[PDB]
Amino acid sequence: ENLSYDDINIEIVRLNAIDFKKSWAKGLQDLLDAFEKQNVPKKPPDHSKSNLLYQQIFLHDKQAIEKEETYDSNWFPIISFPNELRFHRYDWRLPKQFDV
Amino acid sequence: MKELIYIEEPSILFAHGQKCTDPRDGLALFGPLNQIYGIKSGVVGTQKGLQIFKSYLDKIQKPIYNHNNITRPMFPGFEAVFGCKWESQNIVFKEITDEEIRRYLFNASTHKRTYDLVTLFNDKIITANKNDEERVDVWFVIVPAQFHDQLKARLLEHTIPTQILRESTLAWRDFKNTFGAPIRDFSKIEGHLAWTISTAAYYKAGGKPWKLGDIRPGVCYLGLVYKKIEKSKNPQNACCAAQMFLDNGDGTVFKGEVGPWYNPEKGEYHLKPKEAKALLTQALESYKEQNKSYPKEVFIHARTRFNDEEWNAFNEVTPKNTNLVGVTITKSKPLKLYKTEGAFPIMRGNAYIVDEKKAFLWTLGFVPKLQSTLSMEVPNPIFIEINKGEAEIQQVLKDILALTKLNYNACIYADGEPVTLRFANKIGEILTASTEIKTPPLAFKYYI
RNA sequence: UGACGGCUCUAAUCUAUUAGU
DNA sequence: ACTAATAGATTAGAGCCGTCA
Ligand SMILES: [Mg+2]
Repeated sequence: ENLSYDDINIEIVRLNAIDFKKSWAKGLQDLLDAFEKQNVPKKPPDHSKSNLLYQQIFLHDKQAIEKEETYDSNWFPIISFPNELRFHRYDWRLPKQFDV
Repeated sequence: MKELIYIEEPSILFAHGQKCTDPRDGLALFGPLNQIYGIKSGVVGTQKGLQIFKSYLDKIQKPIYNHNNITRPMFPGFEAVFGCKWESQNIVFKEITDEEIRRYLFNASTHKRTYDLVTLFNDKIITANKNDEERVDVWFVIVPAQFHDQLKARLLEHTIPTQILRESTLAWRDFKNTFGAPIRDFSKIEGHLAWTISTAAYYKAGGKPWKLGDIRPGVCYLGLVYKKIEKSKNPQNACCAAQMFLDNGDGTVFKGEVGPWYNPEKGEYHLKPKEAKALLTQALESYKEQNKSYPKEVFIHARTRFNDEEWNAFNEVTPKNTNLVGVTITKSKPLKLYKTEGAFPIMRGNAYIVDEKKAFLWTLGFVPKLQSTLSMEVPNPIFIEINKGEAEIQQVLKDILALTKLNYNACIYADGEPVTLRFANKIGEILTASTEIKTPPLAFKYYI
């Protein structure tokens, strides 16, 4: 990408296929798609291929969609609370050893 | 009814300066970064262990696939992924005594039997190292009780790499239970176990698979862990510390400042001043010598909260303006969410903010490229907070998410917690087997 | 120790409130 | 001053399971 897209070549300007500044696997996917749509002659896979037909692309299906969704939490809220709490001291309302 | 915040997933580096997400995907795509070919291996143990290890070594050469491959990618041959010559025809083998000099039953003393066994193994290994003429790098010990702690501690003084493998790992096919059924079933993870073993062997041989190059220059990270030692007074000191990513000539420095700064108390955990300043100076001097300059920012991890006078001591350490920011991490807060529809959990990457300080991060969930979940049940998140200092809240979130990939002991897509604390914890238990060592080695390959 | 995660139990300090002296 | 109890809130050790319908 150091060279500008202006001076590519004299007899290639009408053709535009692919660049390779981004990465080296999405480009392979793009070239494979172009060869498929232009119908390059097929080759047998020897019944052992098509396993590579998944990871030959840079990512299988990882993307970033903007669709919104909702989730149900686990907490439960409280709306109303008592205004005040009360306070006292008498020191023999109950036996001392007696529990509360 | 508060919206959540998603953060992107940083990528790792590979050969030819490319990027990818899954380490094994890139490994199958390009491979390692540096080149290593010395894998001359030695094995000690009985005849059955040697035979089964040789069988496994000749089996690993051909590619293998697991039960389902949409999640776990293909495993080609070892020469077809790394590039080396690993063979069973260049192994130096030694035989342990067939009879027992230690009584079979653990009746006399289990501790005594363990010490006797580790003494025998250590003496045999040391005699092999100091007597023979060949050159070896790793050792694959087969085993026919907190054993390996003593062995690693006692072999530390000789600076020899090592690895341990158990007999039950390889012969799961015929290791039937009392009823005739196998105890362990590895018909699903064989490719991944091969991946992990190959990665561990390549790392121990002296080669780094992948590095990092998308970090802010001039910043250094630290971590601390705490463990208990119980001899007479039960004085919890620990302070094993961890590694640090000081900038260099386009590399990833991973050496750790080690040395258990003694803290003499039974309930106090946080820190003491003199040990604090000693630890900070030891951590800083390596950066000072390596970069011939001074850092612009210091980041401190902690697994638990810490007192204030340590910060009073640390304030004077700051040379000119390099303020240190200290954060804490936990591992258990009940906030188990549920997805409104279907039967699917949440995905990792979502973050939740309550204020400028606290934050909830989900590093467990699902990833669409794997089509499955990292956890069995619904995942539970972790909590992060800036205990001391002032910094941008999303900065620490993306940073702690970034450091959840450098797990050199395995090849999982991601891990639950950042490895800075993990490696400190890992070295903690094996360093404390015998603390009679002075100036221990700093490299991270001797310790697993 | 192949490696990861998800769970269970056992114990232990630091606050803050007592009464025996 | 410290040995008895009260509970809430942190903290670390170990020991059991499944392996992704
Ligand atoms: Mg390991």
